[PDB]
Formats: sequence, C-alpha cells, structure tokens
Amino acid sequence: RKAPKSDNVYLKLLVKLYRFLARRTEAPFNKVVLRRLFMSRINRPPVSLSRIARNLKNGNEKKTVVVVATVTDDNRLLQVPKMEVAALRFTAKARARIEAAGGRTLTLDQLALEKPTGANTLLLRGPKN
Amino acid sequence: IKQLDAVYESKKGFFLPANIVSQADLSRLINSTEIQSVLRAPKGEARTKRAC
Amino acid sequence: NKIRAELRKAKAARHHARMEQQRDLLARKRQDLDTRELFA
Amino acid sequence: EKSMPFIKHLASSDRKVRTAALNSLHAFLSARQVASALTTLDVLKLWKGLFYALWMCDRAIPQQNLCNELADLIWQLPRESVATWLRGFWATMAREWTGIDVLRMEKFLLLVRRVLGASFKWMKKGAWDQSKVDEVLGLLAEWPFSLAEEVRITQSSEKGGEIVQKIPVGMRLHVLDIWVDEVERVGLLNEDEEEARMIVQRISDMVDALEQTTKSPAVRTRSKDSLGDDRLPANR
Amino acid sequence: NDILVPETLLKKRKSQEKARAERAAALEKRKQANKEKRQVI
Amino acid sequence: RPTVTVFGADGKPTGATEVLPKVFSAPIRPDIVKHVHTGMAKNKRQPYAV
Amino acid sequence: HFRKHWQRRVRCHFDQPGKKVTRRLARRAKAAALAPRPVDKLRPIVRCPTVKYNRRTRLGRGFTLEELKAAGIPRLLAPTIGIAVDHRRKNLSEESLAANVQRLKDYKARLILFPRK
Amino acid sequence: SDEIVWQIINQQFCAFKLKTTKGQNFCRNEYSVSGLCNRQSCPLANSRYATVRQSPKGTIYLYIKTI
RNA sequence: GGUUUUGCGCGAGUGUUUGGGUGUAAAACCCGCACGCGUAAUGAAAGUGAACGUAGGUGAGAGCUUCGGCGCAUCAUCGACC
Ligand SMILES: [Zn+2]
Repeated sequence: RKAPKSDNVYLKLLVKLYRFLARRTEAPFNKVVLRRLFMSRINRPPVSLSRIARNLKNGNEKKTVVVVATVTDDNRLLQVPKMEVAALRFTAKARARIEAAGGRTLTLDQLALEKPTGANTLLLRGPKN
Repeated sequence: IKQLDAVYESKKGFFLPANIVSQADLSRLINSTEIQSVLRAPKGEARTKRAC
Repeated sequence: NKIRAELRKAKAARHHARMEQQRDLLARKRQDLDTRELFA
Repeated sequence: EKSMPFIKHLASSDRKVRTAALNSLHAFLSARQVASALTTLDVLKLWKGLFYALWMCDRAIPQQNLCNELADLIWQLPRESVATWLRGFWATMAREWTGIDVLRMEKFLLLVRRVLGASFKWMKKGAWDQSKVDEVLGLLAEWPFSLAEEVRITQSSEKGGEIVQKIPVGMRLHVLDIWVDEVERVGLLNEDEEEARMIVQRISDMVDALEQTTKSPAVRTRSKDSLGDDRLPANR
Repeated sequence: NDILVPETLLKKRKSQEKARAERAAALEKRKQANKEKRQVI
Repeated sequence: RPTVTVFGADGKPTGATEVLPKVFSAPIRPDIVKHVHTGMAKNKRQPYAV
Repeated sequence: HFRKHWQRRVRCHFDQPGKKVTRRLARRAKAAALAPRPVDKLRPIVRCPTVKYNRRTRLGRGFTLEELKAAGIPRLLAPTIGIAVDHRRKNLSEESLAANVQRLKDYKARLILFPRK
Repeated sequence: SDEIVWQIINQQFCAFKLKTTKGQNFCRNEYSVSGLCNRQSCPLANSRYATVRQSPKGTIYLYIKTI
C-alpha cells in the first residue's frame, strides 16, 4: 500500500524495515509479513498458545514460530512445550508461560536480524470471525 | 529516583509495557552485517538516468 | 414451583461458578548479574 | 564471597573515575589467591562493567587504546582462569550484541578483533603449547563457530540454576570476516613451521563444518568467503 | 594515534570492491555481445 | 545506561551514583500521550450554558 | 424513553468533587467532637440472606442481646462505649453467635476506657 | 532512539521549526549546517553531527557531536 | 440508546472516577468490595451436556524446506460427539 493505518511509531518502524527487506530480497516471507503489517487489527486476529502448539506438534518442532499478531494465553493448555515465538505483542500470561517452558520470546526486529530471509520459520495466523 | 522503581512496581493492574521493537535504531537494523550479507545486488541508483 | 426453584438455582450456580473462576485465575497469577543490584 | 567495589565506577560518566576504576580492576586480577578462586559469575560481573566501560568511551583515540587495554588483561590472569575469563567475554558479547547502537557498534567490533588477536597471541610459548591452543580453539568452536544455537552456562544441581545464551548470527559473521587476518598478525600463515598448518587446518575444518551444517543463509555465504580468502594455505 | 578505519567501513569497501569488479566484467561481456549483435543485423 | 551522577548544591558531582529506573526505558508513544492529554485537558473544564 | 419532558427533570453532577470534600469535612468535624473516640460504631459480622450470597458475610446493624451477654458486655452500657445494638436480629445458630462474641472480645482487648469524671 | 526522536520532531512539534508557505521548512537551531529542516541536517535527530560557526572575534570553529 | 469501520490500551478477561484514600484542591495520583459485558451450548419443557482416531481422514491452499517433504487461515467432502 502507501501508508500504514496505525498511529504506532514503532509499527511504522517495522514497516520501514520490511519495506526495505521486501524490495531487496527474493524471499516472499518478507512480502507476506509486510502485507500483514499494513492490515488492520481485526484482520490480524489473536493467536493463542493452544493454536501454536498444534502447528508445532508435528515434525515442525525446532522452528521459529512467527505470528504477526498478538499472542494470547489459553487456560485449557495445561502443558506448554519449548518454543521460540516472534510476534508483535505478548500478553503477560503468554510471556510467562513460554519462559517457564524454557522457550524464548522474540520481536519482529529481532527476527529480521536472525532470519532475514525467513529461513526455518512457521508462519501462523488466528481464526477469522 | 530510588522511589521511582518502587512506585511503578506497586500500581496494581499495570506492568511496565514491552515494546514491539527491541532495538529502535533503524540504521542498526538495516546497515547491519546480518541483513546486508543476504541482500541482492542493487537494481538501480537513487538518481535514475533518462534513457531517451 | 419446582420450575421457579431451579431458575433461582440456575442463576445462583452461574454466580457461584463465576466467583470460583476469579479465585482460580487469581491463584494462577501466583504461579547478582542484574544492573539494579550490581550497580547499586 | 568476593568484594568488587569498582564495577560501579567503570560505568561512571567521568573519565577520571573510569580510569581509576580500570586500575582497581587491573590490581584485582593481580591478586593471585583471589584470581585462583575466580568463578564464572564474577567474570560476568567484571565483563558487564567492562562492557559499560567501553560503552562510555568518547572519542576514537581513547576508544582504540581502551580496546588494547581490555585485550591486554589476558596476561595479568593466572593460567588456570584464562578459559573462564575468555568464556565470560563471549557470553557478554552474545548477550548484548543486538542492543548496541550504530555509532557504538564500531568500537565493539574493534574489541572482538583485539580480544581475538590477544587470544591468538597468547598461544605462543614447538613454539605453541598444545594445551594452550586447545582451550582457545575449543572456545572458538563453542561461542563463534558452534554447530549448536545455544550455550549452557553452569550446571544443574540443588545449589543453583543455569544460564542459557543464544548465539547471535552477527557475531558469527564478524568473527568469520576477521579470523583470517588475526592469524596473519600472529604469524600462523607461514608455511615453513610444522605446527602452524595444524592450527590453521583445524580452525578451517571447524568453519567448513559450520558451512555444511548451518541453516542461516548469511553464514553459508560468509563462511564460503572466509574459506575463499587468498591468504589461506589451501588456496595457494 | 592514527585513527583506524571503522570495521563497518572495511566490509563495506570489500563489497564495493566486488561490485565494481562484477560491473567491469559484465561491461566487457556486454561490449563483445553488442559487436556480435551488430554484425548479425 | 546503568547509572546517573548526583550533583550537589554547588553544581559539582558528589561522587554518588544511582541506577536508572526501568520507567526511563519505557516506549515513547506520542499517539498515546496525545490521546490522553486531549482528554485530560477536558477534565478541568467548567460548564457553561445560555 | 424520551416520551415525557425529560428536559425539565434532568440532574447533572458537577458537584461530585464538591460533595466529596463536604463529606470529608463532615467526617473531620465528627472526629473533632469525638476526639479520642472513633468516627463509627462496632457492627457485627452478618451472613448475606439469599442463596446467591450465602457464602459471603458483611457488616450488619447491631449485636444481639445474647451476643452482648456472652461477651460480658452490658446492654445499657454498650451504646455508650461505641457498640451498636439490634434487638430485632436473632442468632438461630451457634456459628453466628460464636463469630460475633469473638468480635466483641477482640473489641474488648483493644479498648481503652476512661473513668467517668 | 535516533529515529524515534526524528518522528516526534518531524511530525508532532519542534521548537526550532519555521514553516513557510514557499514549499520549504526552516530550522532556527543555531547548530545546523543548513537552515532547512530535513533528516540530514536536524542536529537533534542526528546523534553524530558537525557544524561550522563564526565567533564575534572573527574566528571560525568546527563543532562535533558524538553519541 | 443502538450499529458499522479506523486508531489505541489490556486481553479470557476487561471497565479507577457510586464511593473511599489523597491533594500544590472541582485538577492530578491510589483502590477495598460488589456490579455490568464476555469467557459452553441446546430444548416448549423435564432438564441434559462438548475427544474413538496428531480433535480425525482426504484434496486444495500462504509460507518454509535438509529439495525429500512439512503445511497457516479458509473451503469442499467423508467422518466423530453433544
Ligand atoms: Zn529540525
């Protein structure tokens, strides 16, 4: 598009970073992440701890889970597995429960340094409506 | 200043918010060794010459 | 009157299950290198 | 435990206080009985203060000779604690790599070069002690060139926990670009002496194994450029 | 007391050294291809 | 930055230093500040009517 | 529901901070007259009536005459030492009696009583 | 936070700005190489900066700002 | 008082501002208990009450890939339970 709808100055910081990465890298991961940054808050539904566990429970373990949305906690998920999640935002319950399981929490700018081309990443988004 | 750490730990229902970016310096993000190593070659210049 | 009794017992149980939720989630809230202590 | 009354003066805003704090750190490492009891926690406090000592350095000439001074601390220690000292530096660099601004990044890239240069120069007396080459190279195989993506500090017991540190890719790329000319500076690239190719070989196989086993495209490209340097004995 | 070149500028100079050599090599290939294209048409 | 320097009544540092609180590392969000200051300036207001 | 003249019976609350400071000065003036005395009176622990609120207790109106007698506090002296009396309430259970008697003995332990003239 | 300062300076308020109707904006800050307000020449939003000034006695100095 | 969309805060929770504490006094700051809306549904009702399959299989599908294969959301179908 042309301008992000958000008034967050750090969300405009991330759009500036992923505009540069989408232009100067063949990886369609950067183009997809940049498209979802421009999208509104309703079009980025929250993703729960239970939903990122099912997409991990296959042979997709040891991959950096990337969710360009907020991460919410599920009280019905009794045990959290070890997992590295990069997201826009984390709730306090979610952040504590990844850290209790031995996992790590990343931001999208820490993702861009580590995996600029989006290598070995599991991209997820939440339920629409 | 010693009190200032205490008063923000005592407000109920409020924690100190986590930023959505970890490093707010864009020039460290983009002009870094990690990003510039995987970039393509430039397709053009800032000034584009008029062909015809 | 057995109908009116369980209607009163219905909204009593919804209220009681709501308060047990608040207690359970409150209990969920319960479960040398740092700069503030090294440079103090 | 130990008394460390000078770390908070290392991060002071006055240069005279920082210079006085460095001297007290210099004399603290000269204490032979204390440095024999140096464990991994106190070197992490020490390097955290030394990180902020460089983080407060002002101009280019004071930055360069400060980087030389921090590399020169390798000789004041006793032999038995050089490994735990050098473990603490790479743990500090890994922990605080991303959160350095651009204008402060240049002097910290100089500090890795100086510490790596002083470590390679500490290998000398066969003209190289095989026990001394083993710790400095095994540490090259664990912090910069690891096949694993994480390093565990301390062990698991009833008396304490553990510290897990993720290795940033930027440190991997920086040491990849500067390892060739650091062994050139000490003299490892002379083809005559029997030992010299052995350290150069087993350094180069440990990065070739990093090129095959990694999953980051940045490392795979940069490891190929480090192996393809025209000063190496293989490509000559 | 000689002010050393920044390490960030050293690796920028190295990439610019490669980029100039690649452009110079591609220009010679373009010049030979243009000569053969001229004789064809 | 870990610490800040304390200045006395003469304007010179006294040598004492204190750590900076984590509130000084909070995000700076001019949209949130504008949203709240617009509303906070209203709460002092006094009603008028014809 | 704007069927009647809502404009002539609309009440606004611009005096909400004004009533607050007036309320605080009434409590202030109450402790000015009763200077060592507290500003309130002792109220018993009472169980809320309906099945929705069975499991929560609150403050009631005053103590039972049997609750004053078990705690050793006389009935015609109790209002003068800051204890509210309610002759309408009955115990009906030992648990309501034992909880409020224990409250009166705790008030008795904390109390400083002054001798007449 | 050098970029975050610039976003506040450019798009919220800056006490040194002079907005003219002639298609250019001016910086009134005395430590600016050009009088114009842009990203390159704002000394507040550039941690590393240089400026050439002239003294009342006639001496010309060069000023240096570091992070 | 409803309803749609954009931004923002927190997020299975959320909402201090009836009131209390406080104050540099109609401002700002703090919150003890309840309360509103939401967090499981259906049947007229008695009332009952969410797993047999990585909460299932198959095919698409963004993205990733050790190039072998993993597969978001969503849809189609065959199922499973109440
Ligand atoms: Zn300006």
